[PDB]
Amino acid sequence: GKKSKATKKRLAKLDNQNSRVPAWVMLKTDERNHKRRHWRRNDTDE
Amino acid sequence: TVLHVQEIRDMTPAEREAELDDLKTELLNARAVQAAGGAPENPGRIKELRKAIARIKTIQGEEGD
Amino acid sequence: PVYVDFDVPADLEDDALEALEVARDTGAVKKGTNETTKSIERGSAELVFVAEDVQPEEIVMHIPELADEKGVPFIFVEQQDDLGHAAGLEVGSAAAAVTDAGAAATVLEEIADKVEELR
Amino acid sequence: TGAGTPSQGKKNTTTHTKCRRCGEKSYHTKKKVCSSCGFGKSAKRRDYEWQSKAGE
Amino acid sequence: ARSAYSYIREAWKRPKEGQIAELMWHRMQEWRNEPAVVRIERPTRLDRARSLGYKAKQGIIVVRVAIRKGSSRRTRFNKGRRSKRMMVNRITRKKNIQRIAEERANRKFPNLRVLNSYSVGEDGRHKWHEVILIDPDHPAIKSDDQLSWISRTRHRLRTFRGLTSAGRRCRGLRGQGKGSEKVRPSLRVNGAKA
Amino acid sequence: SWDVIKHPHVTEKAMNDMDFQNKLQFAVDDRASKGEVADAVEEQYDVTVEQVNTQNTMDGEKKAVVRLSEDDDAQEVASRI
RNA sequence: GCUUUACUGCAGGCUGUCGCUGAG
RNA sequence: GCACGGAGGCGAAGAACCAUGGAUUUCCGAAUGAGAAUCUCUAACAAUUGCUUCGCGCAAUGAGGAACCCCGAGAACUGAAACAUCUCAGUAUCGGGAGGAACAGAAAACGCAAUGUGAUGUCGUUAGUAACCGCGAGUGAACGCGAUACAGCCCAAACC
Ligand SMILES: [Cl-]
Ligand SMILES: [Cl-]
Ligand SMILES: [K+]
Ligand SMILES: [Mg+2]
Ligand SMILES: [Mg+2]
Ligand SMILES: [Mg+2]
Ligand SMILES: [Mg+2]
Ligand SMILES: [Mg+2]
Ligand SMILES: [Mg+2]
Ligand SMILES: [Mg+2]
Ligand SMILES: [Mg+2]
Ligand SMILES: [Mg+2]
Ligand code: NA
Ligand code: NA
Ligand code: NA
Ligand code: NA
Ligand code: NA
Ligand code: NA
Ligand code: NA
Ligand code: NA
Ligand code: NA
Ligand code: NA
Ligand code: NA
Ligand code: NA
Repeated sequence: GKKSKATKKRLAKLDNQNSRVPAWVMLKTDERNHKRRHWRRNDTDE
Repeated sequence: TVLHVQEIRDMTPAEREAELDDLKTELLNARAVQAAGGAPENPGRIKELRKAIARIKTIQGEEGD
Repeated sequence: PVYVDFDVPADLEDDALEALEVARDTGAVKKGTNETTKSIERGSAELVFVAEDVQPEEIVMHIPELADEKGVPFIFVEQQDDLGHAAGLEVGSAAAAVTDAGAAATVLEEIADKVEELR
Repeated sequence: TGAGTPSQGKKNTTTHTKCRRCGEKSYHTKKKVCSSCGFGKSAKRRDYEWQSKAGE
Repeated sequence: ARSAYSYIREAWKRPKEGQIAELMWHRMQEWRNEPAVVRIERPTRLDRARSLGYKAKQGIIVVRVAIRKGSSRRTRFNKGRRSKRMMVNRITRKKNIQRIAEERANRKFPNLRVLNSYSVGEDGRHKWHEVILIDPDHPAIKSDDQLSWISRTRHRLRTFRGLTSAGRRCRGLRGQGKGSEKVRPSLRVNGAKA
Repeated sequence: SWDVIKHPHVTEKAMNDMDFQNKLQFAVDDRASKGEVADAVEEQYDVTVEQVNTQNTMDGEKKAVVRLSEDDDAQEVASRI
């Protein structure tokens, strides 16, 4: 497919939201990313 | 911090702009050092640089430049 | 048009307007269809002017027949703004009534004659 | 040809996409109309009383 | 003595007689070639207009609107219906043509508000009404002690809410006694039974 | 108002371009054209920009590969920051 | 759901009449 | 900040924090220069209107809002132990639109008929009364009264 500049921005964001909760945040909160999205098992929008 | 509001108002419109372009540069160089994984950082400043720039722009607006 | 049953030659209209102007200065004139209608009804009208470019025509339709059953003479003018200017207004006028001429009762009385003859 | 699984293979057509006005993946790129907010069809926002129970 | 206006009124009592009859026969020919809503410089029935609130003043507008004659232009049912509701031909709208005319004029002038309206005749298939609209934002109207009331925010879109002349009569609000039980203060408050 | 240059893009690949091709790599505002990038870069580092290549990245930012003239030395321009 | 000389109605078609609509 | 880490910083130049007012406020969005799945292309009140110095010069409209409110369009399941009028119901749902509340409102009223009442909402009652109805099932007011709150005016025309 041919993605536009805006679509590319959105997918970039989705990839970024796909990171894990940083380790330091665990220590800072004394203790999960519910928005984890696999490319195969999940489907993005548009 | 190192730059107070009184001191910004005691500047001439031209000194704020010169001071402004100066802060932007310190900022840009801090981001470069950061982008290079540079550790000689001091987080409290890259944050102060932003606020200082905001103050100057706020004052430039209040004074009429 | 529907209330116009005879055509007034250009030259006659000029004499009429001219007379009207000397009427506002020397005698008395009523400007406006409502004030004109009242002249004819009160009998104080000697010569009434009615424009022919009036739209809606309803505003003046009654002048003719009313004037007839009151003996009052009437003449048609083509331009609404000419009658108004002649009457002394900055605006136009659908109808005017020379209420007692002035230094024109002659020329006037004769214009009434020319029209009566114009059938 | 089976209307089930075998007919699912030709589905590589893009229709509903992220809408510019409401953010939902409901902007039908073929019709240029959002089935969720009405963008492309109505200046007013799409909304109906049947979207909730009658007395609520 | 009789006002000149009284003559316009008298003529319109019988629009199919005398001179007016001929004017109409003339006029309609041009009207039928005109659009749905046409702004006119002067009211065809001056007495009527002034009587309704018209003034030769800035911000006062008049427009003639054409509306088809007859009953409801209704689509026949596409699903189950009991005999009583299968109707098409005899169904008529609950809003009179004059009111439809007022709304169409008003939509053409989004910034203006309807003051009142009156009939100017009809032919075999049209009905014509002239609507008087007012510019609530024009000073001259804002400063007129007789029309300024229409400038109030509470009056935005009067026609669409039936606050008009024809609106109130068509709503059954004419009588203050017998017959207005389901009418006043509003049709909706009375469950919509009038 | 947004600024053209955001920060130097420093990665292994950016180094090779700097050391072997006299090019500098930046993260710039995605609304910036090659021309705007060329100008901004010259005014900030006092150098002569010979060519700019851009790319809208999968990071959501724009990357510009700015080649300097033989008169300028990328290695040195980058060493002062 | 379907049918028809089942019951009752509703579109549609035909036809008279009134309005548009006037002169001898 | 939630958020208790690591590093570093700010605060007696009175920070944090709270109140009020101001600044900033990307893109799409009624979305308004034009086009577009939030981007792009070469000055913009697009569109419809009022005024008009007839020039977008001065203005209006658009869209939103928990429900409430006003004006239009308007079912069927159901009840009648079937069903057609009736009923469900002017309900559900749809179209248009206002406000902080709407709407109504100073009698071509009422008609305890009077030597009487006196704008309009609303609440209590009048009353399941009068009235409607395959006179079946069902449907269903008002005047008055006791309260609440109270407020009365402007044009058109005559004559100028
Ligand atoms: Cl209105
Ligand atoms: Cl009483
Ligand atoms: K039924
Ligand atoms: Mg990755
Ligand atoms: Mg199938
Ligand atoms: Mg109410
Ligand atoms: Mg490229
Ligand atoms: Mg646009
Ligand atoms: Mg039953
Ligand atoms: Mg029975
Ligand atoms: Mg009922
Ligand atoms: Mg009663
Ligand atoms: Na996938
Ligand atoms: Na309007
Ligand atoms: Na009724
Ligand atoms: Na970056
Ligand atoms: Na079946
Ligand atoms: Na803000
Ligand atoms: Na505007
Ligand atoms: Na203009
Ligand atoms: Na039953
Ligand atoms: Na049955
Ligand atoms: Na019945
Ligand atoms: Na009593």
